[PDB]
Order: sequence, then C-alpha cells, then structure tokens
Amino acid sequence: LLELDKWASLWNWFDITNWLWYIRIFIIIVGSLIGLRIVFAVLSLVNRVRQ
Amino acid sequence: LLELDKWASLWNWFDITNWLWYIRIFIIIVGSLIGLRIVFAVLSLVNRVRQ
Amino acid sequence: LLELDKWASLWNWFDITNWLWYIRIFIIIVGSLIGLRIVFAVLSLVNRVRQ
Ligand SMILES: Nc1c2c([n+](CCCCCCCCCC[n+]3c4c(c(N)c5ccccc53)CCC4)c3ccccc13)CCC2
Ligand SMILES: Nc1c2c([n+](CCCCCCCCCC[n+]3c4c(c(N)c5ccccc53)CCC4)c3ccccc13)CCC2
Ligand SMILES: Nc1c2c([n+](CCCCCCCCCC[n+]3c4c(c(N)c5ccccc53)CCC4)c3ccccc13)CCC2
Repeated sequence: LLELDKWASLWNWFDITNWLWYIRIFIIIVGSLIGLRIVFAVLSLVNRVRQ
Repeated sequence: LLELDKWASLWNWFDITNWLWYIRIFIIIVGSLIGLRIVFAVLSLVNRVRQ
Repeated sequence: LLELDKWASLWNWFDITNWLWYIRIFIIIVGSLIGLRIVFAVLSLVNRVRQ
C-alpha cells in the first residue's frame, strides 16, 4: 500500500526513483517548446514562393 | 492530507486513482504532439484556392 | 519519504504548497495552448490581405 516506508524502499533500483520526482523540472522545459513554434509561422509566407 | 488508509479507500471505485496515476506518461504523449502539429502547415497552403 | 504529517505541516507557510498544487495543473492548461497554435498558420497568410 502507500506509505513512507514504500517511498524509501523504492531507492533499491534507482530507475523509477529518479523519474518519479524529477519529471516536473523537465515538464517546464516542454512548455516553452510550444512558445518557440510561433516564429515558425512567418516561414508559411515564404512557403508559397519557396526559397 | 493523505496516507496508507486514504489511498486504500479509493480501491473500491478507483475512478480518480486512474487519472491521478500515470499522469507523467500523459505529458510525454503531449511532448510528441507539438512536433506532429507542424505538418498542419500544409492545411494553410490550399486556403489560396478556396474563397 | 512521505507522510500525512509532512503535507499538513507544510501548511504553516503554504508558500511551497501553492507551487506544489498549481504547477501540476498548468500542464493541462498548456495542452490546449499547443492546439491554439494552428490558427497562427492561417493568421500568417491573412496578413497579405489585412495589415
Ligand atoms: N524489487 C522490485 C519491487 C517492485 N517493483 C515495481 C515498482 C515499485 C516502485 C514504485 C512504487 C511506487 C508507489 C506509488 C505509486 N502509486 C501511487 C498511488 C496509488 N493509489 C497506487 C496504488 C497501487 C500501486 C502503486 C501506487 C497514488 C500516488 C502514487 C520493481 C521494479 C523494477 C525492479 C525491481 C522492483 C514492487 C515491490 C518490489
Ligand atoms: N519519488 C519521491 C517522492 C517524494 N519525495 C519526497 C519529496 C519531498 C519534497 C519536499 C522537500 C522540501 C521540504 C520543504 C518544506 N519545509 C520544511 C521545513 C522548513 N523549516 C521549511 C521552511 C521554509 C520553507 C519550506 C520548509 C522542515 C521540514 C520541511 C522523494 C524524495 C527523494 C527521492 C524520491 C522521492 C514525494 C512523493 C514521491
Ligand atoms: N464516494 C467517495 C468517497 C471518498 N472519495 C475520496 C475523495 C478524494 C480524496 C483524494 C485525496 C486528495 C488528497 C490531496 C492531498 N494533497 C496533496 C498535495 C498538495 N500540494 C495538497 C495541498 C492542499 C491540500 C491537500 C493536498 C500534493 C500531493 C497530495 C471519493 C473519490 C472519488 C469518487 C468517489 C469517492 C471519501 C469518502 C467517500
């Protein structure tokens, strides 16, 4: 079941341990990833005449 | 608050437990979604033929 | 580790708690945010008709 001992016990093989409480930092990075996309839209204007 | 007894209470309908579990995986799905969106640019090009 | 004492005790300043139960939700908000990006493609070309 869910308990303090279970969280500390998960430290045996490290793989789920790191991914369980360090994903949130990576989460913020995935946000701005959509923001940068907007500059891309100007390329559509050039897509008609091509490079 | 939350504890061993609190989580086990949701084991009968576990409706919310399904959502409160695996959320991390869902974000990963939304990570590849942003790249796929780029292909949509082709949709705009044909707007020149329509009204 | 984790315990109902750590969560409730955290309510003394509630400063980090706000960051612990608001940013998680922000992910879902960022979902629709990426879908909204598509209109930009149309808006990119519309500039040739309107300033
Ligand atoms: N030697 C091993 C063991 C185990 N693994 C499986 C993974 C065990 C670690 C993850 C445990 C996380 C528990 C929390 C997840 N969790 C949460 C919540 C619930 N309501 C949950 C309900 C049921 C289960 C988990 C829940 C609500 C919020 C979270 C191994 C895997 C690889 C190698 C060796 C392993 C299992 C036993 C031995
Ligand atoms: N898979 C994991 C999970 C979890 N954990 C525990 C995460 C706990 C985060 C809070 C730590 C900062 C506390 C700041 C609050 N806090 C405290 C105190 C003060 N005097 C403060 C003063 C000012 C501000 C805050 C203060 C005194 C005592 C606390 C893991 C830990 C390691 C590895 C894997 C983990 C949890 C779920 C999964
Ligand atoms: N017929 C039903 C009954 C009951 N249920 C249970 C109600 C749901 C309880 C969920 C517990 C949430 C606790 C959140 C604690 N928690 C956490 C974190 C924070 N940052 C927090 C900040 C503030 C407060 C709590 C916090 C960060 C991590 C946790 C049902 C549920 C679904 C369907 C039918 C149900 C009960 C009786 C009948």
